[PDB]
Amino acid sequence: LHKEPATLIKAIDGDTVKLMYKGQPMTFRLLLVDVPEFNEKYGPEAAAFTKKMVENAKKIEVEFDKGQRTDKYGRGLAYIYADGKMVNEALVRQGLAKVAYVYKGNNTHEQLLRKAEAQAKKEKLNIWS
Ligand SMILES: Cc1cn([C@H]2C[C@H](OP(=O)(O)O)[C@@H](COP(=O)(O)O)O2)c(=O)[nH]c1=O
Ligand SMILES: [Ca+2]
Repeated sequence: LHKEPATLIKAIDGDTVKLMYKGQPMTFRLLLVDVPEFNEKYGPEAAAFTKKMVENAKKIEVEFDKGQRTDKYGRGLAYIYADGKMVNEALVRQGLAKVAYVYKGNNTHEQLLRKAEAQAKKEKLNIWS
């Protein structure tokens, strides 16, 4: 896998962000995760977490997997990195997301996230509380 540059356009919610990629605007959906809806418990906090992570970053990178790069809604599907830290993984580690939507061909970082989820659960963090 390889990291490509992008710049924040706008935070959206816990697992979507508007990014400029190769000069075009696009909504990215975070691979391998599911966060509560804004109206559901921990939904606001998930959004606030992702927002801070991406807004504070000096450098946002996008990392496509080996399979589908766009979903049925036209959203990009990627691992997003904020100053070299993976947002997908961070949310899961904080118990602000669950591992989810694991499809074959787009699951390189599955075991990594599951490990983070194992440790979030062990600590009864956020959704595991
Ligand atoms: C994460 C992810 C979601 N999706 C689709 C599945 C869901 O379809 P349905 O809307 O038909 O349920 C939807 C969930 O996204 P949200 O969790 O952002 O709503 O996004 C993909 O197709 N690929 C993926 O890698
Ligand atoms: Ca969601």
